[PDB]
This record gives sequence, structure tokens and C-alpha cells, in this order.
Amino acid sequence: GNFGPYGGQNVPEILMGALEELEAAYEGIMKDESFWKEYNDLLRDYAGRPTPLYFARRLSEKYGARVYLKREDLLHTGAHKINNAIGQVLLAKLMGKTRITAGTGAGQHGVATATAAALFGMECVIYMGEEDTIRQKLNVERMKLLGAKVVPVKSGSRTLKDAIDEALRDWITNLQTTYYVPGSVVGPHPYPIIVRNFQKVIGEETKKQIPEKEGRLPDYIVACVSGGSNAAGIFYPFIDSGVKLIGVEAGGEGLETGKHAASLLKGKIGYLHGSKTFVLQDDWGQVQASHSVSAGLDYPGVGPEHAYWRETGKVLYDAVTDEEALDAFIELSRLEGIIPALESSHALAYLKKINIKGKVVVVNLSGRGDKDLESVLNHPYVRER
Amino acid sequence: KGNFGPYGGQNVPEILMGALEELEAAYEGIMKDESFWKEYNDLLRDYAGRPTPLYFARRLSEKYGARVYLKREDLLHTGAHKINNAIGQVLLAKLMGKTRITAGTGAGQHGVATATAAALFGMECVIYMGEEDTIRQKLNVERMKLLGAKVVPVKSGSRTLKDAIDEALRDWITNLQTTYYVPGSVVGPHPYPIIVRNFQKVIGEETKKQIPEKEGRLPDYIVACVSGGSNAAGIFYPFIDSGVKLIGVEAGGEGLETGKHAASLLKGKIGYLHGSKTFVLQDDWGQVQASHSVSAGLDYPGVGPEHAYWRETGKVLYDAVTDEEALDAFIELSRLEGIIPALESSHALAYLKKINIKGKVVVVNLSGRGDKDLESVLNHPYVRER
Ligand SMILES: C=C(/N=C/c1c(COP(=O)(O)O)cnc(C)c1O)C(=O)O
Ligand SMILES: C=C(/N=C/c1c(COP(=O)(O)O)cnc(C)c1O)C(=O)O
Ligand SMILES: [K+]
Ligand SMILES: [K+]
Repeated sequence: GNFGPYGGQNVPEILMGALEELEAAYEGIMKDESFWKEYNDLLRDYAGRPTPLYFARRLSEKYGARVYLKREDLLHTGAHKINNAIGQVLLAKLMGKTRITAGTGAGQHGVATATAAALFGMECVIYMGEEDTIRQKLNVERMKLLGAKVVPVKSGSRTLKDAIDEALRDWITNLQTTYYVPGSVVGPHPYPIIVRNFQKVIGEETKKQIPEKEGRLPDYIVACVSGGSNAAGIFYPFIDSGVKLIGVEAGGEGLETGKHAASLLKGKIGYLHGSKTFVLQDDWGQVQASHSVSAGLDYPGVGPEHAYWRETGKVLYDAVTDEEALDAFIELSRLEGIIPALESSHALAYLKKINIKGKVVVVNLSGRGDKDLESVLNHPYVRER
Repeated sequence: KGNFGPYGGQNVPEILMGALEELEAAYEGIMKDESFWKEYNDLLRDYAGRPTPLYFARRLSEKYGARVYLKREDLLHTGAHKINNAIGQVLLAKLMGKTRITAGTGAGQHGVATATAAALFGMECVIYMGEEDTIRQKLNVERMKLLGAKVVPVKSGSRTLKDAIDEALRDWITNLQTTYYVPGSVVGPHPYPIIVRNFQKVIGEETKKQIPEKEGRLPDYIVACVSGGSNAAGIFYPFIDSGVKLIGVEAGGEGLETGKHAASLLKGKIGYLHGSKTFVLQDDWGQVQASHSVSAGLDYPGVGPEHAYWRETGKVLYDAVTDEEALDAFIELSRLEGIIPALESSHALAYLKKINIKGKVVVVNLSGRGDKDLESVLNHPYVRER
């Protein structure tokens, strides 16, 4: 489970048995034709894969480019999170677990997990930072209808980091019954590999769809990056292909303000939630609070596979600010009639930063923005527009 | 054409006759134009997300001892079947040279679908919506605002869909040079019921190809909710006279005997509404009455004339379920399948309790998703008492 120097299993010893059991069960389903049959049927008819690769004619006109959007917003529940949640809750069911727990920030992982738990008939307890239960209220409502318990977490910065802290405490307290479902590619081995291997369907589809429109590989693929799962999923089949892969982190109020979530660009090597990776830390090794207008990007660490891709130059990383992402959310809504997630708006904002005239650019549209409507319409920057 | 037996026609102020003649001419032109269907079908595929899956609902199948399949129109862009029609009509509007779109909406799904198609095609868009529906369907008001549409709350009459359409039709008549009126359902003067039904019948054409892959035969039942009738017409039309039992489910509101429902086919009388001769809730002096439904998209006093004709000729069977039965089915699908359905669609799902389907293959049109309904449902007194 190492990506260069990053990754590993940096956990309390009591979890080692659970992780060994998960690693064995996962290696088992890796060759299990009936796991993949059932999983792939649900991806097709329940989640709605393959998702289209949409030529965004008006965006393309505005930038002078050929811009395609990989439409993960069209999945069931409205984000790429469902790819991973169905796969892991299916695994949990096959391992004989009876209960699921997870932490969630935008609420999309929580909704995806609650959906799979409902489908597979499992008890489901979702931890969510209290500030996130307010700016992402639509997803609290969906999780309640799906039968999940939602526990607001009032400690720390009351956002995703603190929700994951409490879900991990719950998992340790409940190891007999409970499977912990990470939403991103952060966590102790084998979780980064499991999540990335459920999300790489995105890149696999893209790789097949782009020669049908343009007859070669794209020039660029752009995806937003917090923990990194939607970006790992679309990048992984293109690593070392020569495509320019660009991961976009949350620059928040600005990378020099101290109010951002840009772990690769501004963090230091450290340990978070089981991985050795880049973490926003002070000079005494204390993890710092992140900030982003996007609840899904508001997390102080990043997946170890991305730390490794950055170090080896296989993927390039940069950031855009809260205001740039808000502008891109509004622009896509107005020009293409698609309301993007505020996470994915960071990737769309980056179109203004590359020299793309004449280029074929794929943007991973990781989810839809209905959860973000109240927050965007009330934001002071948008109110000053 | 225009007439489905004695139903339908063009019952409109004379000032609309010229626009309707130009519309029918333009439509007959595109119905043969490969360049139109190439652009349209490309958008249905990549923009809207078709074909939609036909999903085997294993837990619901186990509950009813049946094989229950859901046609997943909830998975379209914007979350309902309305986008099939909105993309096609705004594309036609563009081809006819119009620069502005107008419509009325109740659930707000047709409003959002029309607004997204207007945004895609660079047209001005003005949506009318009854004030009551702007409150119980607030999520869709917010979506339309981000899409760049103007949302006009309508404060007259019963402040729901019938009123909104009245105001959109007034706006159309005031703006006939620039503006294309987009109906959301199969109600209206000819050629609109045929246009709408012909954009929605992709639902049934897909279903007709998908169900042999899953069962090796036609289903025993196809069930869809009906107010205007567009999603039901879309899924039924390719199965007319096939021997499948087709069941349209109207809104029964508080009860077919309470006077508080929207069950036009079951309890209306012949009348004229919004251009069509069809079944309309009215008193015995010919005055249209206010409809009621817990579902904003079913809360309308008329029904499409093709449905009046299918009912009279027996080609489709019609019934109703109550508000409380629809709420129960809303909660049920959410808990059992992890799919939160529109409250409109929940009427069709609730009807699975009303027939004997043991050993039967049943397709239900899952016409939209229910995120717009969450706040209303969670605060409904009957859900609170549960
Ligand atoms: C952390 C969460 N969401 C993350 C997110 C992300 C960023 O997560 P990854 O860096 O793991 O893709 C991107 N797009 C959407 C629509 C998302 O919801 C959550 O739902 O708990
Ligand atoms: C009237 C509206 N909606 C109707 C509706 C209906 C009933 O309309 P038809 O009877 O035209 O399918 C069914 N399902 C969904 C998701 C709907 O939104 C509207 O959005 O304006
Ligand atoms: K981060
Ligand atoms: K009706």
C-alpha cells in the first residue's frame, strides 16, 4: 500500500485485524465473477453508467477550445461518490457486516452510502460536521429519507475532518458489526486502492469515448482534488499517456491567506486518517483547519496516490479561489444549462488558466450543484453581482 | 388531424390561429429533416443522458411477489421526463427564429427543463409558476434563477398550475412575434398534444426494446401517473393495442368523493381547457373548478385529449390513489430501494398495492426524482404523525 514514500497503514493497533480482513476479502472479490456481475449490473441500471461525454458547445465557443464534460452529475444521487459507495457496501454485505459508518462533507458521500445501505438492507450512521449540515442541508434531508442516522459533529472546525474523526471512533467502537466506508482515496491501506479501483471506471469510459469524438487522446483532463477520488478515477487510466493531467485544489480565500484546503501546494508530509501524505500543518506538526467555499473540498489532507503523482510529475496540480469557483458555477449554469457542484466548479474555473485555444479538454463534472444553491445565492460575492 | 375521436381540436382565441398554423407547418417540416433529428438525438444522448435504464427493483419485487421494473426517467438531466419535450420544443423554437421562450410550471420540473434548454440555446426565458408552488417546490425556483430564467409568481385563482398556465398563455399572446410557448404536458391546442407525445414516446420505444432483454416477453402491466398525461403517453403510446394492460393513475387527493382531487378522467366533464376539448373538473354550470393534490405536478383540472380518447376506447385503464397512499409509496421506495421518487411518480408506485401482481411482470414509469419534494414531505402532518 505505498505510493513511493506515501500511503501505508498508520493506525492504532486495534485496527490491524480489521484491515487485514478487509485486504483478504478484497483480494477475494478481485477474482470473483459474481461480485463483478452484480456490481456492474447495479452500475448500469441502478446508478446509470456509462455516463456521457458531453460536448459543451457554448463553453467551447467562449474559450475557442473543444471542451467535453464527463457527466458524473448524471449518476444516481448526483455525484461520482455512488461508484465507490455501492462497491464498498456490497463488499461489507458479503463480509457479513451488518452496519455501515462514514463521515461526509458535501453530503454526497453520506447520501451515496445511505442509498447503498438502503439497497442492501444495512444499518447506516453518517457523521457530518455541524457547519456542513447547514450549508448542505438538502443532503441531510435525503439521508433522513433513505433511513440513515445523521450525527452532527460539533468539535473542531465542524467540517469534514472532524466528521471523519468521529466516524473512525465509531468504527473502532463497533468493529464486530461495522464497516467503515471512506468517501475518498485517503485512509490506511487497502482503502486508497479500493476507492481508486471503483472510480477508475470514469477514466476507462472516457478513454473509450474521446476517440469517438476527436479521433485521438485529449490534450488536457482537468478534475478537482480534495481527497482525490474523482480525479484519481479519471486520471488513473491516462497516467504516462502524454495527456496533460491537471488536478485543481481549493485555493479558498487565496493560497497566501492561510484560508484554503490546498494540501499538495501548501501542506507538509505528515499522517492523517491512516495515510502518510501531504497535510496542512503548522511547524510543530499540528494539523490545521482547512477552508473552502465548497464543503466537499474542505479537508486538510490529500490522497497518497496524488502526493506520489505530484512528486513524479505524472499529474500537475494547481488551485483556484472561492471566487473563481463561484464564477464558474454561475457560468456553466447560464451557458450550458448545467448547475455543477461547487467542487467541480474548481475544475471548470481552471479553463481560464490554461492556453486552450484549439485544444481538446475533458473536465470531470463530478457532481451536480442542487445541494449548493442556497449557499451560492446567499454568498456575498454572488450578492455583489 | 388534431382530434382524438371527439377530443382535442384548436379551441382558442382567433388571434392564435395564425401562430398555430405556422407551428404546424414548421413541425411538419422538421418531422422529415435528418439534420433536426441528428442534433436532437445527439442532445438526448449526451446532454439529457438517454437511454435511461430499466431497473429491476429486487426488494419491491420480493414485497409484491412480482417482477417490478422501474423505467428510470429520474436519471435524466434535471431529474424528470420533462427534459425530452423541452429540448425538442426549444430546438424547434430556435429553428423557427423565435428569441424568447415562455411556459407555466407546477412541480417546477417543466420550468427547470425549459430554462435549461433555453440556456443551452441562448434564448430569453420567462416561467410562470403559481405562488403556492413557488413555496412547496422552492428548490426548482432556485434552479431556474441560476439557469438565467425569470420566474414570475402567479397570485390569482388557486395559485397553482392552472393559474400559471393561464398567465403564460396571456404572455404568449402578448409576445407572439418573439416568443414560443412551450407546454409541459399533452394538453393544449393542436398541434401541441401530438408534438409533446411524439417527443415523449422515446420512453416507451426504449422500454419496448429493453423489457425483452430482461424477461423475453412484453410485461403484463405498465403503470404511470397521469395529470396532463405526457409521461404516461410517452410510455404507453408504443404499446397501444399490444395486449399489455396499461394503467394511468390520477391524483385522488383527499378522496374521489371529497371534491379535493385532480382526477379529470374519473370525475371531470367534457369541457374546453387551454385549447383542448377534453375532460375538465367543473361544476354543473360549466365553471372550471380548482384541483387539489399533495403533488404540485398533478395538481391540474384537465387531462390530455389523447387520454380521454384512450379511456373512451378502452385502450388504457385509469384509476386514482390518494395523497396518503402517494406519501406512503414515496417513503417506501426511499427506504427499500434507496431511490427517492417524485411525489407525482409515487402515485404510480402506490398503485402496486391496488392490483394483483403475484407472478406478474410490471413496469412503472419512474417519471422524476423527489428531491424537490423533501421539505414538503418531511413537514406534512401525515408524515409527522408517522
Ligand atoms: C467529501 C465529500 N464530497 C467530495 C466531492 C468531491 C471531492 O472529493 P474527491 O477529491 O474525493 O473527488 C468532488 N465532487 C463532488 C460532487 C463531491 O461531493 C462528501 O460528499 O462527503
Ligand atoms: C406539471 C409539472 N410536472 C408534472 C409531472 C408529472 C405529471 O405531468 P404529466 O402527467 O404531463 O406527465 C409527472 N412526473 C413529474 C416528475 C412531473 O414533474 C411541472 O413540472 O410543471
Ligand atoms: K485537501
Ligand atoms: K388532472
